[PDB]
Amino acid sequence: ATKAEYALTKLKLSNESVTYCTAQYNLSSMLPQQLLMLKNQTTQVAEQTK
Amino acid sequence: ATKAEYALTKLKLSNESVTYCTAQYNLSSMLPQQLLMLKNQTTQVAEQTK
Amino acid sequence: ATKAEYALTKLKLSNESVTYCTAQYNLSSMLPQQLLMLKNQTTQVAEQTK
Amino acid sequence: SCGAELEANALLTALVAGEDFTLPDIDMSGSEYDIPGGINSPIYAEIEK
Repeated sequence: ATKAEYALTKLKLSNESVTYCTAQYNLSSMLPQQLLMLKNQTTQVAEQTK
Repeated sequence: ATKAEYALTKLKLSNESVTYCTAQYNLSSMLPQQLLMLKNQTTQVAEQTK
Repeated sequence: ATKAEYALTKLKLSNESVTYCTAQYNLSSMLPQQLLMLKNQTTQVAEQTK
Repeated sequence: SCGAELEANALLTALVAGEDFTLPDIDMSGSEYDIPGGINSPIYAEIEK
């Protein structure tokens, strides 16, 4: 049982590694793109106000 | 098992580091941009009231 | 393992610090702006009632 | 991937920098950490009533 649990902990490193890469991709690509989306929406609100 | 658990804790620093950078980016960029969005919406409500 | 855990606790201060600044910004900027938004909506309801 | 392990190594070194944590180096496989008198010792000899 301890050996089986050791393998589970050892294999768990893969999920943590891909999670870090997934989070890194979101910060580098998704977040800046969403900022551009919000800016365009902000301008549209002013035009609708006009 | 202890050695495997030590690696998991050591690797967990990467997720915490990117989380701090992600949160820092949100405060520096996303939050001020959302404030501008809310201000424009506030003006539109008054115009619709008019 | 204890040394690795010590680094994790030490690094966790960064997330708490940015959280305090994020919460402080919300209280100073977001909350007063939302109050102005609600007031304008309240006036619009009366006009629609009229 | 994406250099995940490289980031962990850099963070660990910087965070815990400035203090000594050299583990002791002791070889337990030597004869000092083993009982002398192997299978041929009188310890393993049969005790007579």
